Amino acid sequence: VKTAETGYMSRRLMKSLEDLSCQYDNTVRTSANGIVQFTYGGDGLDPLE
Amino acid sequence: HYAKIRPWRTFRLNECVCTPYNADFDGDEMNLHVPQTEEARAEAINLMGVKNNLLTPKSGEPIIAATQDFITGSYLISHKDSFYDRATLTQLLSMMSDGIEHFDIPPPAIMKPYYLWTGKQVFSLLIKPNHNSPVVINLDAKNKVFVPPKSKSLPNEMSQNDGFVIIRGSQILSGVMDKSVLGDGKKHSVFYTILRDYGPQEAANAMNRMAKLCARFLGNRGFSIGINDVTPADDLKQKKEEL
Amino acid sequence: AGQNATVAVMSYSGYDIEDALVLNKSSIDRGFGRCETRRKTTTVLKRYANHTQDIIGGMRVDENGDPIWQHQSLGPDGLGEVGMKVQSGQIYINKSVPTQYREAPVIYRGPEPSHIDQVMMSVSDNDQALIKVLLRQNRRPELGDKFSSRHGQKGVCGIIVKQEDMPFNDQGIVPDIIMNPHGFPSRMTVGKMIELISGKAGVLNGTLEYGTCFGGSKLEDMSKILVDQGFNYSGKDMLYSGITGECLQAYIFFGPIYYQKLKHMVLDKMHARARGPRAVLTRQPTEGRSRDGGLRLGEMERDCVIAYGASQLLLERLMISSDAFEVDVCDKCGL
Amino acid sequence: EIALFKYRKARLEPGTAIGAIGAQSIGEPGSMNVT
Amino acid sequence: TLKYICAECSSKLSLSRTDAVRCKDCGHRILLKARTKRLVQFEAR
Amino acid sequence: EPDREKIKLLTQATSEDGTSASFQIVEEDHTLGNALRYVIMKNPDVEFCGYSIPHPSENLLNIRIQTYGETTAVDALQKGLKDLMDLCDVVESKFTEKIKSM
Amino acid sequence: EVAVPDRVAKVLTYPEKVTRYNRHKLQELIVNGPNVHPGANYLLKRNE
Amino acid sequence: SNIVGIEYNRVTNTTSTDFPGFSKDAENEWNVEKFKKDFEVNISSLDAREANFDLINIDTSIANAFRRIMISEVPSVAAEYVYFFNNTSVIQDEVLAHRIGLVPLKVDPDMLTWVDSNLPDDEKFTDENTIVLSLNVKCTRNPDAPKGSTDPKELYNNAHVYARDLKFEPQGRQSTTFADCPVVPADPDILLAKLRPGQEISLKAHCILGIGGDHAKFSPVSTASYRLLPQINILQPIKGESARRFQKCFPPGVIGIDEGSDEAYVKDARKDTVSREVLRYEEFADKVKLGRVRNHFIFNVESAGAMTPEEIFFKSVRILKNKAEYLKNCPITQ
Amino acid sequence: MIVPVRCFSCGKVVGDKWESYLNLLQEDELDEGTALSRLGLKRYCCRRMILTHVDLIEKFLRYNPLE
Ligand SMILES: [Zn+2]
Ligand SMILES: [Zn+2]
Ligand SMILES: [Zn+2]
Ligand SMILES: [Zn+2]
Repeated sequence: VKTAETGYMSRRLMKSLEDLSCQYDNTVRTSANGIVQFTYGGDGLDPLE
Repeated sequence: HYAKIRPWRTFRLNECVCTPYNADFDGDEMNLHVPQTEEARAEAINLMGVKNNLLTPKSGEPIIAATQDFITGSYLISHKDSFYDRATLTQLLSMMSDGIEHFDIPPPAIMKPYYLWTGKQVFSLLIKPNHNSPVVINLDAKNKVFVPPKSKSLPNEMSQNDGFVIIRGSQILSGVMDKSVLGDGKKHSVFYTILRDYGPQEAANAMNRMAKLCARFLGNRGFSIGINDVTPADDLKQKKEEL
Repeated sequence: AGQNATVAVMSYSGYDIEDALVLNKSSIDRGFGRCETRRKTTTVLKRYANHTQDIIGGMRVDENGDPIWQHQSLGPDGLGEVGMKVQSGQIYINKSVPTQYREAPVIYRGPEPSHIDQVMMSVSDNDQALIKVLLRQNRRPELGDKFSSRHGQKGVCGIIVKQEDMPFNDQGIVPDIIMNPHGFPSRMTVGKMIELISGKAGVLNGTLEYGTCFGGSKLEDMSKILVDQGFNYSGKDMLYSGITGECLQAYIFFGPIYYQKLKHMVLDKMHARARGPRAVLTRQPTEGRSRDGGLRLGEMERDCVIAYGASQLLLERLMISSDAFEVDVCDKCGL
Repeated sequence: EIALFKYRKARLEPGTAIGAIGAQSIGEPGSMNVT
Repeated sequence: TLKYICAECSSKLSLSRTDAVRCKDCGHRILLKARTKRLVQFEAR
Repeated sequence: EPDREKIKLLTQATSEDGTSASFQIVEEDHTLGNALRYVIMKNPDVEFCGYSIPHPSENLLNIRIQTYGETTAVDALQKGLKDLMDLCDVVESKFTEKIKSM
Repeated sequence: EVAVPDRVAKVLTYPEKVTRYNRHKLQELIVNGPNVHPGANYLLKRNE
Repeated sequence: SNIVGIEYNRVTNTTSTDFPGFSKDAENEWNVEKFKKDFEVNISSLDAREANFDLINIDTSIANAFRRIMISEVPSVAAEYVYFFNNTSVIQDEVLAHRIGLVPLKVDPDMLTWVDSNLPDDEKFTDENTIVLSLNVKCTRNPDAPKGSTDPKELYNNAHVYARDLKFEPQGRQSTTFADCPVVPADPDILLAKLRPGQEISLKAHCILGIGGDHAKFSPVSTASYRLLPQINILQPIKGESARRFQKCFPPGVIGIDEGSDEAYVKDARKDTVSREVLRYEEFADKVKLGRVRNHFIFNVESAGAMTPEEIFFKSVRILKNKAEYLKNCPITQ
Repeated sequence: MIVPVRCFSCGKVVGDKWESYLNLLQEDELDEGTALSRLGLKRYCCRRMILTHVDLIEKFLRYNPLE
């Protein structure tokens, strides 16, 4: 039951969060260029770094 | 990855890479895709490459690091009472290098009865083999099982069981090499510090040296599990049926 | 179903890390773990309502009385000869449907050859011919076959080692399998640590022992037989190193475990496709393994390469090399 | 020099699929009468 | 040549185009084709 | 008639003094590498010796020799090959002189 | 790196388009042909 | 110290420690005329199938090398290709061909040359590099059977086919060269197969020579192994009934007792399988220190039949010599 | 199905000691572990070759064509 709900969870969080990206404006925008975040995380920093 | 063409009928990844696939060698299979265009071949090796993906994006923590049996053979070298002479040391340094990489032998840890090198001087040559190597790391870390020192004034590395690793100038002055400093969870790993200071290749080279040594060492040192490991002593057997 | 392997529980070569097991080359040469596959192939020479019948063809010779390549293993009556080697393209039943005869023989399409061992010519209930041809294939442990003990510890063959490279005791015994000590603590199979001693003390005594549930032979007098000879009580021996000659610095838990070889073999699992047949509706590569192939890249790895931002791989791996289609749109209509 | 160079490295690069990355960071890993 | 060992009678009988699959003297209707007379090479590995 | 492909010199590993050298010897194994590595390491001038078989599906072996600055590492290889032949001349001698005395 | 079986490497190709720089290299892969591994399965001409 | 230290949980002091630069006193150089003074061979027993001898005062790099030659690289003759004519037995043909290539043969391998691979398949097998062995048996129902009738030796004529049914056809000049020593299978009662009436085996086998690293059927020994001798140091002597149970902790001939309760003395410390059963008793620990001499090797070399087990050792030293000789006379391709 | 010719872990020939193993047990009977040592199988890798050998050639040969 753990194998199903692991894949099912990020597969539905994907369908809302596919087309969000960090722009050269430093904002995070959608497909239709509507602002989600003026800067990512409030500091602009990258969790992998 | 980069393909390598070998005579059997099976895919052979390295064992430090089987942690992101969350796989083991028990009969499961994988899927190899060969890209076909120059743009799709260059995006795959640069963005999806192993050396660039040595950290998970979830937290920026190492995910490709030492697996289960490369932590054991590494602990058994840098254990406090491993002492090597020139014949054993330079053979052990040739295991990790394939007889190609050049080494500058430090003066030994012990001089007057014999000439002996601790096992912590061997891993300090796995990080930087000679003076031409650029990797000079300075980290400071607690192991998994950390027995603290006797008094609380002795700082951290005066610990019992030798459980606080301090590396100064890419050389190991204390502490064993374990999951805490070679595994896949901590931002004070040895491999993490080589990546964050010197780049993805130098962290990959030091990991390939540790994979080759610990795959030749441990079959010539010997490590094994028996029934006397699991058997309780007869003063546990009396004290169990009291509690 | 299995063989008693001599098993040294130790860490060796770094090719036995996570459930892989180290194997002996000279054991495989003598018949350790060597198996055999048999496969049936039925054709029914059906007769039709047109009073015309399927026929078995003949040997097709060329230039003198020797067969062509596809009829080398055929014999005079069109059904392949028993004992002959068929390989990847030859014909072993040469049947023909209809008086024209449209040649529709069977073709052995396997990646490895296989000897005909049994050809059976009979007639079923409704009075029509029934040929069953059995095909035999011998196969030995390769890198990638699954072995297991009887304790749920499945494992794959990771390396095959030359037998002067294996560790050896004072008597000279080398293991058939080397098993990693890291499969014991997380899995807690202590009943495998008692199978080895009861196996070892029993074979030194000459008696088969018992490991039945809630009972069986006892560890405290399997360790009585084992000191009686001059072995250690705990089953741990002092093995030498085959590579460097020296004493190993640990005592090696060493004795016979019963290993069984599973049907999941890497010869029947390795497959690969460049281009091949396509499904006539979707004009994508086909399904299944026993086709040419096609490995599905679906809905969850697409997610993975979006997260890398690799956009031309995603264009290539999904469209350019799966189903690309040069189409003519109209600009004013859009159809 | 070290600390400032680590700070420019740490900024989110443009073009990254930061929503796709965040959607796999969450769904992937595994008092009284509460859920 | 003579071929087609019977199933349980173990008799020997060649077959024409359209005789039968009957083992004549037995009546049993399974016929095993006998071993070839050709040489078969094996390596002893 | 020399054998041009038995032993090489891995030029990507050597120094320019010749005091360090790697040698790719083919068709050899642990039986000849470990015997050399004992004998070569018994020079007063050899400061590093260790072989390694880099992949088991390659019938091949890399020996590494680093000396101090008084002997080329080819000369320490060629010395240590001679002393290994001198060893087996002793072992052939005392083995036959105890068989035929029996 | 990943170790690929040389029976899979014979069937999984790469469309190497010839240039000035790999003209001599790809000629050796033609003459080796499909059945030895430093080789090649197909050839697609400039126009055919 | 050349004594390996055996303790209850670990083994200590296992490495060579005889090179210059082990200590400040840079001793133990090569000095082949000093190795010649130190080296010594003792011959314990010598059979037509099994040698037992010591190699004293050498390194385990050299001693393991001699063991690895004898197992893997000393050549011998074994059947390689089998050509079946009419195998109608239950054992499959590739199984029976594996049972026939695995029997030993009494060919001397110095009477044959190595076969080739990069030559055509017609002039491949000359009479100097092959040996043709044929098996040809036919199982018939014995009419003169006793009416109890269960043991298949008096039920059928040739119900079992053994290895001494492998006859020898001398090809070419082998009817004069092998006129003195015919090829017999060195263990002639190897049960190859067993039959029932109607079933029949006929074949020829071609027997080339190879080494043990190719297939295990070419390995000349049944096991060539060594061991170091155990030394048993009875510190702080043991007497009385404690010496009676100190005797029992070893194999029986190893340790004697002189006059009942004077002391326990070690009698034949060669004889013990090291099982360190003394170290699990806390009474004798501090009153014994058992070890193992790293210089002193004890070879046991038992043959498969083809050649005498001291010629296996003499060839194996000669092979390791010719490896260092070949490599010294090869040019180093810079 | 029939006895292996050699021990797997040594290569000691054990195929000639199955016909003689059954005679030591059937007549002049021994307790299966001194009948092994009398045949000269010291190593336990070689004792397990014929002790745990189940002989299936005798049962397979009951089902042939009578021929
Ligand atoms: Zn339109
Ligand atoms: Zn019949
Ligand atoms: Zn065998
Ligand atoms: Zn054996």
